[PDB]
Amino acid sequence: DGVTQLLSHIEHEVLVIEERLNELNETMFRVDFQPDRYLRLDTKKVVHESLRTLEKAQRQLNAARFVDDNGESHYKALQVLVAQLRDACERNRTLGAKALLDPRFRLEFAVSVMDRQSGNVIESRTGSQGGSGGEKEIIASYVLTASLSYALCPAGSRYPLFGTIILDEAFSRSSHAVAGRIIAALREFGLHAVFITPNKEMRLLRDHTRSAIVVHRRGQNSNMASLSWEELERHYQRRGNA
Amino acid sequence: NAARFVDDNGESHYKALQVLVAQLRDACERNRTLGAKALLDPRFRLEFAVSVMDRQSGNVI
Amino acid sequence: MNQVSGLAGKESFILTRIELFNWGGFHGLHQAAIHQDGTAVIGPTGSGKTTLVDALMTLLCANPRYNLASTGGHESDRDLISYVRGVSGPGDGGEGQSHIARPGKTVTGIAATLEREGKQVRLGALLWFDSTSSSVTDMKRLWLFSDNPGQTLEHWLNVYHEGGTRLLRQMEKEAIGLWTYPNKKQYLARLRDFFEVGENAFTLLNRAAGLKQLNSIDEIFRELVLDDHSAFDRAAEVANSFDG
Amino acid sequence: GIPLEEAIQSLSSILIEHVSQEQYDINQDNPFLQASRELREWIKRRLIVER
Amino acid sequence: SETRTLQKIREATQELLKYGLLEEASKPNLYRIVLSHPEEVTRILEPLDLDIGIDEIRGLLYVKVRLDETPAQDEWAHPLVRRQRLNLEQSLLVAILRQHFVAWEQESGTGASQAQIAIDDLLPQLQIYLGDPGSESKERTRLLTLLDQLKGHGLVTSPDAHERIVIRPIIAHLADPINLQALLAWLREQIAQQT
Amino acid sequence: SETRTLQKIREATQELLKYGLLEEASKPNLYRIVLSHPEEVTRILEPLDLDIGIDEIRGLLYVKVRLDETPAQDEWAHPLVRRQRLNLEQSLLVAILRQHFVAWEQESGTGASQAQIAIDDLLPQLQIYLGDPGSESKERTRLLTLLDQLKGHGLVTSPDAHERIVIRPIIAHLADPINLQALLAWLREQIAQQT
Amino acid sequence: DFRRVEDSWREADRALRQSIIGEQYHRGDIVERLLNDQDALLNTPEGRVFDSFQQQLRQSSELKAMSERLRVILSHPSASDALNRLQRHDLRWLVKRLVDESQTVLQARARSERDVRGFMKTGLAAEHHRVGHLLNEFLNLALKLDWQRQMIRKQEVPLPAVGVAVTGIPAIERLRFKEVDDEAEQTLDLSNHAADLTQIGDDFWDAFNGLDREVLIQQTLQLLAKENRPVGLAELAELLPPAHDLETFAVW
Ligand SMILES: Nc1ncnc2c1ncn2[C@@H]1O[C@H](COP(=O)(O)OP(=O)(O)O)[C@@H](O)[C@H]1O
Repeated sequence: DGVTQLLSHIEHEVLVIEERLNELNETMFRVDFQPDRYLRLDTKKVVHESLRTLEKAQRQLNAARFVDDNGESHYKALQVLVAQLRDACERNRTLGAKALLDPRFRLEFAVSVMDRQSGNVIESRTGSQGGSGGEKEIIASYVLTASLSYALCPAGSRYPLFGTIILDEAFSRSSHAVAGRIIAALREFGLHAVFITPNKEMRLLRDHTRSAIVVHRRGQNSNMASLSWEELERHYQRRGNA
Repeated sequence: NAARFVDDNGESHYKALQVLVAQLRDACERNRTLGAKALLDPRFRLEFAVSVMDRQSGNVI
Repeated sequence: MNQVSGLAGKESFILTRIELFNWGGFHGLHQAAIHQDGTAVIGPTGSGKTTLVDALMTLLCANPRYNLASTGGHESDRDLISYVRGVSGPGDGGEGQSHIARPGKTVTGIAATLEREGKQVRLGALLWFDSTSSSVTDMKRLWLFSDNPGQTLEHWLNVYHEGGTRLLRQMEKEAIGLWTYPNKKQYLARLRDFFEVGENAFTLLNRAAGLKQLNSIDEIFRELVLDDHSAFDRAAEVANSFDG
Repeated sequence: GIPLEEAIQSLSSILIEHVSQEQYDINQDNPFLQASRELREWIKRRLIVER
Repeated sequence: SETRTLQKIREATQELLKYGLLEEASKPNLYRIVLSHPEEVTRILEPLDLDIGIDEIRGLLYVKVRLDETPAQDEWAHPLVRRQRLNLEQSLLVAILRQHFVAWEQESGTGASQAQIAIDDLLPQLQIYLGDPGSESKERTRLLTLLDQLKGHGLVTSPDAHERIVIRPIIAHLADPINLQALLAWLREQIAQQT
Repeated sequence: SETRTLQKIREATQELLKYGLLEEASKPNLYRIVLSHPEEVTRILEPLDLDIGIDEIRGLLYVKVRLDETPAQDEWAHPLVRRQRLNLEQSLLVAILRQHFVAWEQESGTGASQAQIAIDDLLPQLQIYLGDPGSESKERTRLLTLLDQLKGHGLVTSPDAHERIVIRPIIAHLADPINLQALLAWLREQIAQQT
Repeated sequence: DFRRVEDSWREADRALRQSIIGEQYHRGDIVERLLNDQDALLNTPEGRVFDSFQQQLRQSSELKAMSERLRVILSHPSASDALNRLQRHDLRWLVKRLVDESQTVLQARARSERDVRGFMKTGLAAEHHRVGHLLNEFLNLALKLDWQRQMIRKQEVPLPAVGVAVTGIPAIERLRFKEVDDEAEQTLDLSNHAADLTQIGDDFWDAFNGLDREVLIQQTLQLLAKENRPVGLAELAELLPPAHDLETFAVW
């Protein structure tokens, strides 16, 4: 009723995540990362030493359950296993501790870009950080978009029912040329997007949105105006004449 | 299913079950009629069909 | 370009409005419209931008992470109480103990409208204080779900002022297409049923606003999608039981 | 006769204390609703009588 | 200085017209006033083409459309009667609820009990007729919409904290044997006509 | 064997109750019958604490709340009639419409017919106090929506092909028109303060 | 078996009502049971054993006899060794709880008898039978309709209108208008200062107007097409006046 159930529960969770990523790949396979490349995901497993120490302890517990000593060897083997649990619990943020007791830490993550027709991997980022600030922002913004699309889509449907997603300073490390591609990917997933942008990037979004809410503070009273880009420019012209 | 919700001390439920079991016995007595086989044989409730296609062109040929 | 623009709003519900009343720094009643082909919230830094997102994230999540944009990685600074009270912690210069904009009895309402091919679904929320107390348990809540276009946040506030919470219950009784839930747990379950998405979907949506603090694919995946579900607390219970 | 509300609360508390267990299928999303639903299953099952 | 109906009577009639029905379990006082003077109330409502339908057994007074001889039927066309005629899907639910209210009434005590049914109870009954939409969320939303339409007719209450609804006594006078027989005859003609 | 009220009178009273007013220009038949038997209609409405407000000059009948003594009860309540407080924008738009209606009445004599107005004429008036929404498109949208709400209250009609809306005669009777004047004075005074 | 006795009376109430509902000559088997003042719920199986148990329990002397003897027995030193605190306490107050439980059952039987007696009145059994029969007919017949077609599902049915409510009469005098006050002043301020960008910070505007490279690209492409000659950077600046200086050049 414990330990084994806790260990089984964690292993079950990892299985769910592997299934979720597997069923998230099919959603991304419908959208082209590059003009004709599209993107895929690989999970892999963590090889942290703490996990290997756990597997040895579990093997000892299983072997101990068959000894006829009035639950003496079974108790000892369980004692070692629980000690491992507390050790990780005390240091609740060490990489070894997290991998032991966190479902999303027992397996790695890696993105792979392929060819639409040629199935061979063309560029596999098997973790392999090795990327500029913009490149990582490109991968992350795309991966989140695919994750958001899948989450909001009702089971068995490829069109989300809750079509609004909100991004707050989404793009800051990517050039205006690569930022437009993300907006292209976001729309093609079927997600209506409401962007919160800093003073910068205002023309970055001007090519991918038709209206804007202007938030200006007037002391201790914030105000908002929903004005189309065309009506916003007219306000600027009055400013230029004011 | 509809009769299972009636509050009559299992009278409508009994009648509906009687109709169903009468259908079952009718099928059993004529154990080789197409209707009986479809009713009581797993491999008779669905048809079977073959399709030759193209290795690269997925449309049925 | 434009042809794809028409897809949105056909097979999905797209936000098309936001109304606030005494929320954060948005004193009084404000209304913001959203375009079906995308929309941008722009303005000088620290005016109202992150407040607007938080008002929407409150309507959606059970325990929204307020200000995940800048405070991502550590605990958020603001909370629901501050937004209702309209504290101005950051903004100072003569700060008289945080500039509680509304210290006395107050009522704050936030309503979001979503549309799809003429069908309107308006979420809402009424949060009010009856006194000067600022403890969490002294805030009275009334989550509202509505499909009738005539049920606007202005109407709800008008009802609250006229006859308080008693009139609100009466209004729901005779109102068509209105549902009011005094406890947010029931209201969230209604959202899941309507949009046919689990709690994870909306919790991820909230985490999408804190995407700024991102790193290698590992940290994006282990911190952004596929919510915690860790077993660090169950381990303590197992360890304590083993001690016996 | 225990008032229905008190039983719903008492049953709900017990459900939460074993949310970890897989066999019970206890859902942390809203235990109080799960507590109430469980009683109704045993009221129409004729274990207990509601009056 | 002029003929004024008793203040108790005016208040009772207005409450009757405002809510449509008066129940002893909720407003016993005004209930007795109307009961004590049925002639006076009937005279007041005659100009409006509305008549009071009394049920002393259940302690329930309700207002109904009064047709003199043959006002072209279409009682729903009365200017003061809001709402729209019940449709087939709502009628199917009304029978489902009424079949629940009859069962509760059979096992009825001597005081107020306010027949209640869990919302989850109605789902299997409805799914037989409306089919499986694909998911529980879809069917739960479908049920909530139907109950919401009925609540406008006064037949139920919005689901409470336990997801339980209350079937109001007015259902016993809507789907009563007289009206049920008329509906059954109409439905039979519909079945024959379609075939 | 009964004393059923005249069918036409019953039709009018139900018509009056549903819409709350009767106009000679619209329902000449119903309006005339009420005039012929004013005593009967007032008798019919007496038990409901209601009354018919006769206005022959404008050819308009409206129902007024005929309450009891109600000593200085400015917060009076009527079970059938629900009190509503308009918005500041709706209040101003009503106030602007109210003063213009009286001006038309003076300029053409009392009891005028079809006191119209143009949409383009109202926009500058609204822009003065409410301020600039941000563009001509927004100014029209705000004005049109406000007109929509007022039409729901029965004070104005939808706009014709010439972008003109007719002020309904009902505006003459508005319970407490003094506060309408006071708001406009407060509004004008505020703008004078700004300038 | 105190609980078992209550179940029997519940069932007896169940069976008795069914007979009243399910019998076609209600007038007969109603008066024969209403004019009478007997039990009317005489479940002679467990339920008359309870009646006998009540008679023995109500006898005085003996019941007080045990209670004294019990406490004598619970007082024995070996009794604590035999039983425990819970069992000892329960055994000590045993006679008290038996009377309370006996009282509990007796009120329940009296209640159920009164309830069933109330049901027999109001003569609603006939209506329940007719209504129960009609619903089973309608529900079984409704299976022949097509419920997947909105035309069928939205069909009007001839059910009557019961519970007509006359509410919300216009009553033009019902309308009240906003009165000058602090909120009224606040509302005026929000309407005016909304879409009032004059006080907006200057920098916001500058960041608003920046080089839109999409337009610059096509203009350049057109310029190269017209000249159709190798053009250096200096020439391009002369021909095309950059409004942002190096920003345009980086594009080129
Ligand atoms: N609940 C609150 N707690 C603290 N400050 C608040 C709160 N609501 C509003 N404010 C103030 O209003 C302004 C909100 O700035 P905001 O636009 O929302 O952040 P951001 O720069 O990310 O866009 C800040 O000056 C802040 O101090």
